[PDB]
Amino acid sequence: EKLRSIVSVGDPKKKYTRFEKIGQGASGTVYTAEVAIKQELIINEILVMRENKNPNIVNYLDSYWVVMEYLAGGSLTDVVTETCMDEGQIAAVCRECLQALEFLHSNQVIHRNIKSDNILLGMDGSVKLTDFGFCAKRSEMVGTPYWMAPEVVTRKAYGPKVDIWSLGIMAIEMIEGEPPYLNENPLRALYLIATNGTPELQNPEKLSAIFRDFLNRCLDMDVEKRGSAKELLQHQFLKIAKPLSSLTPLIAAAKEATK
Ligand SMILES: O=C(c1ccc(Cl)cc1)c1c[nH]c2ncc(-c3cnn(C4CCNCC4)c3)cc12
Repeated sequence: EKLRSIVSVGDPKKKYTRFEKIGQGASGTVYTAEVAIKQELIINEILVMRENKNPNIVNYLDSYWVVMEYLAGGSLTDVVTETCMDEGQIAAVCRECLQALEFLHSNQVIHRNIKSDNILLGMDGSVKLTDFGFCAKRSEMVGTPYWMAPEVVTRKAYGPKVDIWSLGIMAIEMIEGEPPYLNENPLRALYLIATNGTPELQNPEKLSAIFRDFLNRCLDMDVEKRGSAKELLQHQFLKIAKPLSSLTPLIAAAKEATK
């Protein structure tokens, strides 16, 4: 009823052809057509994408199925799992991510599902945020276990800074290939986030002092003492960032590895 009155009219096979099933998710099934097409909470997802238009957010085009811009570079997931990123490369991705979060938070929107799987890359090195299926001071236990802030896990009145935590977990993936406790169960991971809070790196000695600082400001247990997207954009670590072209050899490596 509300849904039909938002979505455009017509057969979703009248405007688009060459349907090649690229991915599969719990949310739906992602196809390519160049555009990308997927097939109460579904209403919230569409409206959020329409009103919050930033170059650091995957551009929403139309609905009937959802139609978006196609980012040929793939997901940050293949880069974090198949390649080794240098600190400059990690800083470049973090800066673009905080630029997406800054824009969302300022416009009073919490993402709640920040992870590498929701980071799409352009063939030019562009870093863009997607999946607003979970977006919303707040009190519902929503997200992906391994990326959830402890206050979300423990069922406390959480805010926009929960996205800063998951970004800190996403920095761990960039370093190690996986979020902390990925070997464990999603349920075991939940107990571990609540009981341990700040996760440890397997090899912190390998990181620089600024990168160790940026990580501790993303993963601070005290919400007030944890950084905001505005605060972290001016961080020392973000100054060592590389141009976004430094990410295109990473994209080339992930394509070759996942073939
Ligand atoms: O998924 C959505 C999306 C759809 C609907 C909604 Cl409401 C939100 C988001 C994409 C939107 N624009 C995209 N641009 C590129 C890709 C992409 C490139 N490569 N790949 C991979 C190929 C191998 N299998 C794993 C995925 C996926 C995916 C999307």
